Amino acid sequence: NIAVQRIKREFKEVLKSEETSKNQIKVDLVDENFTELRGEIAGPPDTPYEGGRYQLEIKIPETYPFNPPKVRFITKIWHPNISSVTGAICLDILKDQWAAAMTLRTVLLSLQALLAAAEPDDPQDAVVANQYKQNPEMFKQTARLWAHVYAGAPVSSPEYTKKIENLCAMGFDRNAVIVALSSKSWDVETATELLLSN
Amino acid sequence: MQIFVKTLTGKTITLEVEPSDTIENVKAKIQDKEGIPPDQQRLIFAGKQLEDGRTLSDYNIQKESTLHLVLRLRG
Repeated sequence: NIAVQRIKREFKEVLKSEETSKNQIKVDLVDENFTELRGEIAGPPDTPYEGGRYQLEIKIPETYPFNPPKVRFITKIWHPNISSVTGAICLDILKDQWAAAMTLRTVLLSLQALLAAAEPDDPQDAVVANQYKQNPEMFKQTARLWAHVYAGAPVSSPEYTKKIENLCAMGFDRNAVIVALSSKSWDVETATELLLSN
Repeated sequence: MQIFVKTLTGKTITLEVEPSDTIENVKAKIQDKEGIPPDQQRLIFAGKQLEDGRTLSDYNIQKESTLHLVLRLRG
């Protein structure tokens, strides 16, 4: 890691940040060479991610800082700019609006800002972005359910929970069941048809 | 032996079967009891759609086990 001096310094900057002191962001070491880090960000209040905490995989590519760190959500999340399957992120500063002087703290706060406001014009996940536009209320409840199931947020829809339980009772994988129902407007018939398609 | 067959609306029926019955035989028993044509039936167990040619024993489906009936969609 040729950039190791800088990553160590930016790591320490997050550790000492005001935003870490306010439990908004944090970072942890993964490998002993600082080429992989684990970030975490708080769901903003008055969003469906409130009360949740989201862990982030941060990999530093050999071409950093000319190319950006590669960041993905470890914690599953329902958001138009994040893949509901992989955690991959679509965000300007992580692709062609990256500037070499940007810091790890900036990246973490940009992601927390993304949770406050989606950019559905430039989505990662077309299914989620479609729902966000076409049925904002179901989008909100679906995001809240994922924040409860995956990110530790308080309880969500008991009706969504019962649909998930019913399909898990057929023996389908829980995560597959959640994404099938969330992707099919919580319609048990069509989510089950998706599950049977693989 | 008896097994249960449950539909997506939670309605449950009881079927008398043999461990050596094929899933094709089971679909026919469901037709005899409920009137649903075999060609419209899909039976699910342990998160998998069952194949017509295998037996209940092959799938470890045993007494008082529950199979899930998912009818084919209009299309």
